[PDB]
Amino acid sequence: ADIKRDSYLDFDVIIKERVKKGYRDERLDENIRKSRTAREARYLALVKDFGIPAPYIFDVDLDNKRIMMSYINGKLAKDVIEDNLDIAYKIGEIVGKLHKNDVIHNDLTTSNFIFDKDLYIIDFGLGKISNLDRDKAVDLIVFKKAVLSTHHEKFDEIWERFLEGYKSVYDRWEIILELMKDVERRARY
Amino acid sequence: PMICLGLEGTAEKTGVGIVTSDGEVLFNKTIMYKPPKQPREAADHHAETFPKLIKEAFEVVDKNEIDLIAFSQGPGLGPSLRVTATVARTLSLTLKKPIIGVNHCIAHIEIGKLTTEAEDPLTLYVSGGNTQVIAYVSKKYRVFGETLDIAVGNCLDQFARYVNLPHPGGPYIEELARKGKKLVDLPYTVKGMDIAFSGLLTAAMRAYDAGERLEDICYSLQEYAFSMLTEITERALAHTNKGEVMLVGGVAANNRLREMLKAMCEGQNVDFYVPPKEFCGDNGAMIAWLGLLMHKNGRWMSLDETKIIPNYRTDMVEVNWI
Amino acid sequence: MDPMIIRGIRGARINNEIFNLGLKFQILNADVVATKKHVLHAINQAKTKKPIAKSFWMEILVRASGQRQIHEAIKIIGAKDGNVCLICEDEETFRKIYELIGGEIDDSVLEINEDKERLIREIFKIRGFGNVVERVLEKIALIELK
Amino acid sequence: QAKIEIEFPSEDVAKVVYEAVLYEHLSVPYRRSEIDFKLEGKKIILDIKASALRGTVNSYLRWIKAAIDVI
RNA sequence: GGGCCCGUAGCUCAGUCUGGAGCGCCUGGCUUUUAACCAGGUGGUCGAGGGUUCAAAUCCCUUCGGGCCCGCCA
Repeated sequence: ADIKRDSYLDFDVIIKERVKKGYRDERLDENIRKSRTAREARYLALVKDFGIPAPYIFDVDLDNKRIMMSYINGKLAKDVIEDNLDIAYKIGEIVGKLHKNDVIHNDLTTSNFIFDKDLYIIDFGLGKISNLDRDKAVDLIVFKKAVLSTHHEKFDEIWERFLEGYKSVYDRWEIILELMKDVERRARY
Repeated sequence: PMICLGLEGTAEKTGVGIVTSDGEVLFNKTIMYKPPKQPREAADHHAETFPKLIKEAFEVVDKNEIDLIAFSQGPGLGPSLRVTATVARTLSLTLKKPIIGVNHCIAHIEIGKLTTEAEDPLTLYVSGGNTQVIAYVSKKYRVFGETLDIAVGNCLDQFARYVNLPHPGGPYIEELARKGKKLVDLPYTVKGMDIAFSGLLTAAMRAYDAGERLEDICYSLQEYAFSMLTEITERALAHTNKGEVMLVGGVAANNRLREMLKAMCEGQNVDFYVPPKEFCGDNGAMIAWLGLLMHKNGRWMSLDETKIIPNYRTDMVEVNWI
Repeated sequence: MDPMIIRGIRGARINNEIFNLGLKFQILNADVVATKKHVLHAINQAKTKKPIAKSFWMEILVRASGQRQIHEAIKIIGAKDGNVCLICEDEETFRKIYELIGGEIDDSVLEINEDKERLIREIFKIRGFGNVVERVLEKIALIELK
Repeated sequence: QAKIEIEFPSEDVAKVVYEAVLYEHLSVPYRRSEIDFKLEGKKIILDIKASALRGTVNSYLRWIKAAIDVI
């Protein structure tokens, strides 16, 4: 859903829900949507404690798989990264913070970052907690594939400034970059 | 009408075919390499099968008739790609006909488009070791989502090996899952567009080792894995704004996957297609068709440019047949 | 059709006898209640969620405190000597509660100033940056998570 | 260190096999072992210099056998 | 606030009775290499403190965190 145009306590908010995807089994759909709502609320809340701007959380509902969250003026990172190239740098910082503090966001895309005043990580649905650099490396790989598929024409600068931000915030970046090559190795020979 | 002879040696399924440009396949045959104890190879089977398949090709159509030879230069297993390339070059020079080395995955998409309805498809290509979603964006075929450790077919095969079901374990695991009643708790990882079936396979192995019923474990594994595939297909459909999806590859034989995709597309108001069983699995007919299509538009290929390409990508093909 | 009456009273003597008197009331430590929103949110969460406490008017306190535990919520955010926030429903019971507790009407204690924000952050472990009212509403909304 | 000589009925088929297999020979980025692949009249000669040697000889026996049988 | 249970290697569990292995990755072979397969390596001295015990992760207390339960409600 995600479209509500509602104001909780005069606070503009959009309640986002996960429409039951009937194609999958009923019980697995229930389990997946419950866990996705739990982790999204969990981490859209927790990340703020890292100084990583995001939408607000004001009410969870695991019974209905709903989360109410303060709305942010529509300006997507995917739709502005080509226009403003500094938001890629900013994504570098606000995702290197995640990596340094051992939190994984397994959907890294320029669609998962709004930019009105700062860089709001407006979804964390597939989040996780890991102390292994391999998960962080694979998440970076996912972002790499996303950036290629969307705006490969500027991949050079996009990835360059993403690494600039990652250097700026994350300190052991080189270790996970080296580990990334192990996953990049899947393509058979 | 120009006609072509294609081979297929990217995997265990040695395929040989001869196809015309009129819109029909003169001949198609496939010999699936039966796995030995876990040392022969797919390449060995290709070497000792392609001569025989080509003998039947001669019997059904004269040598001088075929105008072009194609072959699956990639992606695929190294030695098998090399065997098919060797045979392709030998036949090319012997018949004085041009050689073309074409790409396996795109070939799958074009055969699907030829045999099924006509469209520009979002092809979920799943097979023994090649799982990925592909489609036509930026005037080329480019991957969107793929496994990072193991493909769906290899996942099912390794599950069968662990549960000791004889190879192939596809239908056996499908029926055991059908029997199953409760879906065990297994990991469900969809890293954006990608998947990591290694986690699911390992967790299913551990769950079975813990004593959970085999039918329930198989049902859990199948539902989780094919739900991840369906979800990446949904994400790719949203990404590309296309109008129809196609299941392709060997694992297309699974009726549960087929019904899952069909129900998805019914809910999302999109069309699901899939090639007949004769064309789903690896075969020489698809490579023949791809080479014929490449040379139809006038894409020659020097005999020195027909190297194997183990790590071939669906974008390295200068798709120029539209 | 009557939204819950919320009023901040300062300089009011606290008497434990009120609790055993028997009545529907809630008293909140006014130094931690971020604003009127901090209690409207708790009201809505108690009304809608699955109750954690046997009493609606004590689930109000539990939600406002955020912490699920009742002992910690009481000992921390429960009303203390002086400034307090009264959550009530009716005028006659409100009049009796005002007469017993004492103090003077001044909602300004509910509002937030540097000291109040410092105390809120210190007691709710609110690290990171964000609007005070919105973020405390968030910390009170994250109760429905393991 | 070994040599493998293969003779064919005609120089035509000798060249056939040689130039259908030499492209594969030079298509390997890193070789199993040091190799030489040369055409001597109507025969093909392979020189091997290395485990890896056994794999190389088996693989090349297979390439040449497939090329021969294609006819 | 209290009772019960959990904590050991990069990951997961025996080992608590009463005094480590598997997984991951690395290396060689397996038709170099892998799809799989076979062998060697990498791995803690066991959440922390106190006491008992020659001898403890292993028995008791406190704490650190995690899960289950008991609640006493101002």
